[PDB]
Amino acid sequence: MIQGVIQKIAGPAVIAKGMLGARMYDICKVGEEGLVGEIIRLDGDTAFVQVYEDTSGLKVGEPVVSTGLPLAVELGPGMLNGIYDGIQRPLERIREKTGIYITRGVVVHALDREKKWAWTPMVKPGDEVRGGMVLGTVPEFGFTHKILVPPDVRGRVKEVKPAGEYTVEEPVVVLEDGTELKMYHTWPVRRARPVQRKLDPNTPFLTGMRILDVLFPVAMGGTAAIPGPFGSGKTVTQQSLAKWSNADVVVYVGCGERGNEMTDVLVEFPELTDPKTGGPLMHRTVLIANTSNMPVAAREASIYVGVTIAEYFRDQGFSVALMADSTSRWAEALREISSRLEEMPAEEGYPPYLAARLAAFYERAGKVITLGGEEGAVTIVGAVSPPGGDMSEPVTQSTLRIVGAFWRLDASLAFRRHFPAINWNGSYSLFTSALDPWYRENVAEDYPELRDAISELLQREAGLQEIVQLVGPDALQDAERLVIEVGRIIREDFLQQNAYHEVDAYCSMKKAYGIMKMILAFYKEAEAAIKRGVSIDEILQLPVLERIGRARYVSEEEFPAYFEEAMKEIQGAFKAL
Amino acid sequence: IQGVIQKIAGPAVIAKGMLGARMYDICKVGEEGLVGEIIRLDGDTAFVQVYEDTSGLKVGEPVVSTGLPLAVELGPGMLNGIYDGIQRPLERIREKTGIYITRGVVVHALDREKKWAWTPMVKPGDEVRGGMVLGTVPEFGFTHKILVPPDVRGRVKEVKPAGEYTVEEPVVVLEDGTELKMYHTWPVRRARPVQRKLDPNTPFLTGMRILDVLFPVAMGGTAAIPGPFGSGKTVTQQSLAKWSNADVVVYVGCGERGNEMTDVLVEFPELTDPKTGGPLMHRTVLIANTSNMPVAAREASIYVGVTIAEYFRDQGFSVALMADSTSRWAEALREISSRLEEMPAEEGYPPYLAARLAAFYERAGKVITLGGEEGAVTIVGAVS
Amino acid sequence: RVNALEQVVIPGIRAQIRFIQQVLEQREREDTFRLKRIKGKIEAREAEEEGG
Amino acid sequence: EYTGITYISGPLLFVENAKDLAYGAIVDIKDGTGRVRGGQVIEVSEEYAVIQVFEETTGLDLATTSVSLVEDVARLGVSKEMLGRRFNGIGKPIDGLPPITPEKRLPITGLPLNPVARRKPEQFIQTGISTIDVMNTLVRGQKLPIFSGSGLPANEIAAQIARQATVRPDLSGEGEKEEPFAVVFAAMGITQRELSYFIQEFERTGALSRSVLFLNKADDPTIERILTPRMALTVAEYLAFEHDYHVLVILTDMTNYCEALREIGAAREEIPGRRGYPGYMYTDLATIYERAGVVEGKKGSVTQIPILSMPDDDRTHPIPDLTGYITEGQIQLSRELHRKGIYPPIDPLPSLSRLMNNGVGKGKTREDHKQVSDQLYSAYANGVDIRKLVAIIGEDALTENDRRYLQFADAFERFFINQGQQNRSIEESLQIAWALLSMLPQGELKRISKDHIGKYY
Amino acid sequence: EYTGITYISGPLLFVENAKDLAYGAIVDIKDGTGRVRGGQVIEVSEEYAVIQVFEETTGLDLATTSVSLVEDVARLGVSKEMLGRRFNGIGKPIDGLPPITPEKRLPITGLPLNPVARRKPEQFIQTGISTIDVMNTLVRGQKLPIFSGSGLPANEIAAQIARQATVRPDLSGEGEKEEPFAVVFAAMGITQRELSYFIQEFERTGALSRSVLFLNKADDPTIERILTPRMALTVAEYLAFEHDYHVLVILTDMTNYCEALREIGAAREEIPGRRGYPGYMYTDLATIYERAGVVEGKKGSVTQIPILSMPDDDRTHPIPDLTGYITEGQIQLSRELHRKGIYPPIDPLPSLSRLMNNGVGKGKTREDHKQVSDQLYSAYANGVDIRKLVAIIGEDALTENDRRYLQFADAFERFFINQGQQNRSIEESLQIAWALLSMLPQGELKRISKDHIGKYY
Amino acid sequence: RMALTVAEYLAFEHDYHVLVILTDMTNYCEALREIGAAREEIPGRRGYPGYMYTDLATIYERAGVVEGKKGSVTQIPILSMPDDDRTHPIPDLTGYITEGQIQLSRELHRKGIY
Repeated sequence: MIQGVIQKIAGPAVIAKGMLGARMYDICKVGEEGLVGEIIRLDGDTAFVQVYEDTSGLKVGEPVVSTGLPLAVELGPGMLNGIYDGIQRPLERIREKTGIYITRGVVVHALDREKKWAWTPMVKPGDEVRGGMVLGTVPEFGFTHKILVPPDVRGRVKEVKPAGEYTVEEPVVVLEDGTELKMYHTWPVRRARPVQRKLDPNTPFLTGMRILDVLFPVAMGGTAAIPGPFGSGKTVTQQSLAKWSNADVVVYVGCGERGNEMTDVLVEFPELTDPKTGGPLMHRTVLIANTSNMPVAAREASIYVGVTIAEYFRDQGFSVALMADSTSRWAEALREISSRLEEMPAEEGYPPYLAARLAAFYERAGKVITLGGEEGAVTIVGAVSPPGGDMSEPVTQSTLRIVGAFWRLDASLAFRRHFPAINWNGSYSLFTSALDPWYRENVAEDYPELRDAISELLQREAGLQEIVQLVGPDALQDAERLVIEVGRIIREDFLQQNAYHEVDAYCSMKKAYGIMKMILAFYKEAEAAIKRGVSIDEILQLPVLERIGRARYVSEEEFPAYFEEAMKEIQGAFKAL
Repeated sequence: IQGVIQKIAGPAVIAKGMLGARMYDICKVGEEGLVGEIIRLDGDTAFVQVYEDTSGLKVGEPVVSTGLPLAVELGPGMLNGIYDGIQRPLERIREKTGIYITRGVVVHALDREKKWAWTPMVKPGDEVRGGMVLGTVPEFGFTHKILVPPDVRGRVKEVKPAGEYTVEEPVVVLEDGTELKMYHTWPVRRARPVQRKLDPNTPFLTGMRILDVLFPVAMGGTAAIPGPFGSGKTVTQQSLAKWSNADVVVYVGCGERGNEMTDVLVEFPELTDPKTGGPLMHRTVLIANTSNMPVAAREASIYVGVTIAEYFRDQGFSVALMADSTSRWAEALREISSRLEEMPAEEGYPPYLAARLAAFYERAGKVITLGGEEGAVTIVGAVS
Repeated sequence: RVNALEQVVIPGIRAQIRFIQQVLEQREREDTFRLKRIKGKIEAREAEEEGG
Repeated sequence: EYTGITYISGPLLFVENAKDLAYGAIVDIKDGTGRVRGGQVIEVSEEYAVIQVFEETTGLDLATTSVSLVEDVARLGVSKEMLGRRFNGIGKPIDGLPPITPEKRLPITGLPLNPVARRKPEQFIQTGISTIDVMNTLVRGQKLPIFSGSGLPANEIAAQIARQATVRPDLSGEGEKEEPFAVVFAAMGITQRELSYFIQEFERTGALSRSVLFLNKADDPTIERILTPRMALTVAEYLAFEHDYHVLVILTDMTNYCEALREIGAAREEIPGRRGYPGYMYTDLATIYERAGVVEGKKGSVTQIPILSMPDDDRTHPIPDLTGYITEGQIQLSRELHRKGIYPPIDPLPSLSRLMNNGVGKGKTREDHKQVSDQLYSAYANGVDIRKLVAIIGEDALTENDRRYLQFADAFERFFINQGQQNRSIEESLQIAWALLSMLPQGELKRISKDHIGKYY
Repeated sequence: EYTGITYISGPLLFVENAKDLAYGAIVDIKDGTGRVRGGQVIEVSEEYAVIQVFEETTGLDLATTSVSLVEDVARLGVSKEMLGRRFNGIGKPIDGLPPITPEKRLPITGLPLNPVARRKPEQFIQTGISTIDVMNTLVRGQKLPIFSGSGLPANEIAAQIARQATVRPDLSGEGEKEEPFAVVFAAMGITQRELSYFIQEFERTGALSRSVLFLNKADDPTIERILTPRMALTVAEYLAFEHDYHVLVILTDMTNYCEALREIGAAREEIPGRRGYPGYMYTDLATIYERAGVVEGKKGSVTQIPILSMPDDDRTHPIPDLTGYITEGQIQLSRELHRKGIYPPIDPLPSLSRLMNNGVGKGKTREDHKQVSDQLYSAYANGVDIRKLVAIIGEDALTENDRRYLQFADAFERFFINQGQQNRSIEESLQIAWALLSMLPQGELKRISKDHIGKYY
Repeated sequence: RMALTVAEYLAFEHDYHVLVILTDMTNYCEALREIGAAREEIPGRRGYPGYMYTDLATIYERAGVVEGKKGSVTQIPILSMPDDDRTHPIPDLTGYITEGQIQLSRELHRKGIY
């Protein structure tokens, strides 16, 4: 057995002694109320215990008995609909059995066994089973939440229970291998669910904004990231995957989401109804986020227990949208480790483990077909911040800018009316040569052509921008204000979108397609306006610029007929004048 | 002395069984005898700075040490003689190891397996003056005066006739005892005595008008050429030494480029002197280090050359030293001082940088020796 | 522009990098000093197994 | 009384014969100055412990030292009736009369509030500054730091929010005037003027019989600059939640906080990791700010207003760093409008806002400033920015169009942002606002709707 | 056994009886989860070693710890049949075929080539590109970095030109059938897309039947990252020097390699250098670019090309500083080209090879190549400055000469820089050049000889 | 400090006035800095000793006029600037210490003035 007591309790961490048989990165039970530690170092019979819950009364000579599980995540149903911790404890059970205050040493079931779930078997008792094979279909709302065989386990069946409710603990398929397949099954958080092969991303993910796709495309099965210095719109950009994503499985998880930000965002889901589902938004949101009211060391666990949950979903055969809300918070939590263990991290205030545990998080799942023949795609978006306000640091380069999309925010940029805001130049996408197939065939064979063509104009204005701030234009010409005004309209209506309004943005092909064709029209004719002898001053004073300036309020349903009537007005109020 | 390895961290080795160890002592770590050096002792163990990288070395081996402090080697064969920053001959490395270099290489530092000419310029029963007259070697450069090192003014016995004698073979011995051979050892970290340091007053030719006639530094200057090489600047460096009034040229780099630095070496015998009328190679010492060369090779680079020029000075020759890549010299030093308690404290460089920087110029210039002869050590500081 | 450039602008846009630089650099004295004392602890700990 | 020192220097002591001490425990001690001080067992060890004294050592001999475990956990007596009374960081009342009897003795470490137990608030208040109550909308259970530079006032502006803090009677569709409104204070380092300046504006407020003051001076120990914050907030928890009153908490001098934070930062074992400040800083600014929030089942609330005083106008400085991220919706002060004589000198051009169409601007919060907020932004911008662009392009060069931009700058700022002793209700704001907006013809006023325009014509 | 554990901080492990074990060894460690893990044996004492687990950091325990000493010295078997193999990382089966065959044993850490036996370049490689064969001239056995940005994709422009390259040395008189070509790619930190995007293209046209691949996955630890270049470096040796092949090393993203290093050193008691990046770098970076070049008497040679990423491409970063001394000349990718969509992004203006005369000569690349290279330099450069004067003053108010120098630049990006994946020869690239230069009068041709003007217009 | 103390003897007592013509304090800082880099006084302020003023205190102390005895001792520091900027401690700290300053700039050097 593993036994021992507290030697030196210092900070949220406990340093034990007398530890015999203790193994690295394994769950424990710590104190006398159960706070749960992790062996994060050995030095013979002393092992630095890291205790995810903060200490407050615990003292010398108290128990330290390690369980002997490899911080296993308990996989099963009941994930959908219901808040959970980053350390996986349902918050429902806490609020009802304590009070409204979070107290240290609250220990409840990680995966509830105060629930039962209707079983439909499918597998027959005469067959054999295979790792990654469906045993039946548990009906959780409108979704199909299959039950699979844990990888690295197979046998031959001999019995299969008939339909009825059963507790997740009870078996529902038994085998000749000495085992019983239950809907309660261990899989480590340090070991990935096995994949059949890796697939090349080649379908893009629709993140339903006309600037987070159209200009800088993001991939399905991809990875992407957005930063945000000092609260510039770090939290707000997940109101753009709130429901304007095409995922069938949405996992909102936060490394640390402060108290005020779960007063609006976390309560937002039971107050909404997703239109793709047709049913509620919380049906399709897992919820496994962590608060900053929740201890500092719980912030460090967060990432590895929700990534595996993302894999569990990916396996079933559903699009998974995982987005780690402010991944920057796991870094401070990781960095606190050094202080407490007598070590000093990576220089210039950088975390002690850089690439190692960042590259790992991102590549754990992502564009992979499974053992079981289903299509796994994981779209992961890091919503980091630079702690010191520099976008030039190791951890941004290794895995936050070498991904599918890199984006940026300025501080007076977003304040005008762009919510969220992006830098037109300084922001690129690496993946864009692999997102060209679907966009060609499905949308149109000039959707990849027009989207590079809009980006050209947007970044060419930059050419003149500089000289404006050097000594200015003291000469306005016909070819001058051409690029300049156009580009203006483009930044005014196409990058000022709001995520608080469903009329200023929404997930829809045709809105993106449409708006971008209106602008094409205004542009097209303007070049042939000047030649004839039409002053750019009058170009402003056509009402049609205002028609394109009232496409960002238009009702979604109305847009088709609206667009068709408006394309004609451009071409009429240009060629006439 | 002889001791036993205890630790190996990095390229550096630390080994106990040292006691009565000298400072800047000859160390040949292991049974592989990697060219190393004893430094800063600690306890009954020492810290050992091993130039050549270690990766085959196991702990607990025997460590042979000479018990005598590392010195610069000074004898014949240096004029028209290829060597590196450890001062081994890079071409007898090519013949005894092949194209590739496999560490733990030790060969003699001068060509000692040749039979070199001799003529006695002194006799028995006369007394010698330090820094001057012993005997000359006729060579096919000019001449090379093999002179006795400073503070050795005693009586001589047994001076043998003009012929051919190996470097290790004796031609002379002292009447008062203490034997001497043609090879001489002079300390790496000390400079030879002078009588006055003069003032510069003979202009330093560079063979191109504008260079010296407009802006002279004369003989015993200190100059500089900034900006990185590859701008055709290398034109200047070669032709400089090539035309310039001297009788010996010493070329030295450290952290210099790849293939561009090997173009220089083959094109060096294809440079031609105006005075002799034949190659510059006849009368050129190389101690260049490339950049594949060991850790502290480049760091020891400087000091070698300085010394070596002072030899030619004492003889009554004019030397022309060309300090290529002074900026890249610092690279190695930073690395070494990090792994010790000489940690950065200035501005991205250790503060002992300025100390090691000065002495290179301080201990060069146009001055008169104990032997009474003149010569100059003009330095041109390519910082780059 | 010429006049202006050679005074306020150009060396000013210089001194900004310089000021920045130096303070980034000097910050890293505390790094090394702390790291020093860290080292001291580590060795001090393995020196209680073999002595006091 | 355990004797045997090993290290004494500052408010961190180490003393042996210990292992009976727990994390977060009240001890007492003896000193050679003939006085009995305090000590929180912040860290615990094998045969010693780390103690944190509630006073500076200025004398402590090694013949006479003591330790006496008073209590296992660490606490403060807190009762219902303590309103009308003043206090200090030690926790003694400074009134002059016997200390009140507790109902609960609650820990001073703080118990966090469930994110599940809150829900979106929507009842707004009059701050008596127009600019806030339009752009950010200061509602209960929300933070809104007022960023303040060094060489800038901090005291002046703060006072304005304290005497003009008042719920809407039904301007939002309801009141909370039906339940007592009260205020809590706690200063973390104050001089000779800031002491009295605050007290004399609380007699303006008329509140000194219904407020709890936890004044910490600079003549008071430096260790109580980080104790007092937590401490104060537990007396917030007690009176908002469990005795149903809407309590305004106002925290100032969160730079004097940070002085004391730094001390423990490097003098303890732990190493710096936030560009020369600690790395357990996060927790120190989490435990503080995250307590506050309107809880769903309670009528009452803790509305926290942080007031910074941060070194200069750097934004890489530790303080504005973490604070930014934490709070939802922010307000800034600068030196653009403090050279003009405009008190307060709020500037929202660099400032940011994240709640203004997020359960606010909609709901039981009026929609009649909904589109106004969105409009004011890009309109105020057109202003400020081109004031810079003019001095490059020309020296007076502005085109037909841009002329209008800059025309709306000087005007809006003067009228609107000078409030101070002038209160404006929800209605009074919007009227005036629209009349400066008539300076721009239709086409820049696209964001305001057809209704809005006429609404407030 | 080797029992005794002290510190498992991260991916450390200590073991007793470290005296048999040596520095620069690699070893099997036995743990109770059944895992087989390499790990180089570093920082050896006579009581304590440091070993660094090649598999995760989870499963280490203090009950089962043993070490099988493999061989004290660095080892790695080399084969000559590596010319159609495929491997990822260290050298593990992705071709399904055996990893190694021992025909010789060479370490991954030795001491590079004598400079006395280093020859200079005299042949050339054709990548099928324009600008990296005309304006800058890469030749057979050459050191030449490709400076990319992190905003920019390193990785695409890497593998593109990879498969695309087919040697051509017709004009010199050496065939493609007296020159074999071996493409060695060694990457690190590649994502799920990038890892599959490579193998596919390589397999597309034959570039994996005449090449051997390496690419170190992002699921792998940072200890294997490092050995990756040193690995493929040592293989490149045994082909080109000892069977007469002309290999091409393409390293991809050097930054990731240097990051990794930093963590190994920090646990090997050393202090990182400037900007917080390794200071012990100089040596390690040297041996990778200096264990390539030509050889005297062997026609083969390893040509070295590294690719690195830079946050803004500045020189303030250590990452270019170091490199830029040991390598000759420079290629650098700028933002302006790429944004607009030009592939390759290579701008010839920051670029300049330091060796273009010490590579090929006259008649080996046609005689006109020399001066036609310093024509196109000055013709282009002039025009990128009057693009920001194309509408201030215009081009109608500008001289005749300068008007042509505009259009010239535009057609240069379209036809010359860009060609995507199309191949090109020395002769077809000089063809483009002539046509573009016919537009300029003979009066504006002054950067070529009279011979060259009368050679073609 | 030798030059200094030595002179105080001959200065006051024998009554002869002397002016100590001290040259580059650059090389002073430079050399000083090495020592504190192995005893861990950690020099740095901008990369120059932060204990600088401390040592310069006694050294430049005698530079005014005494009472009683005639003849005196007067310091004349002479040192370059690495940059015009008075940010780096080479001219900055030296500034504060001493009594006023006199720069020669480069504003007239540039013209041929001497």
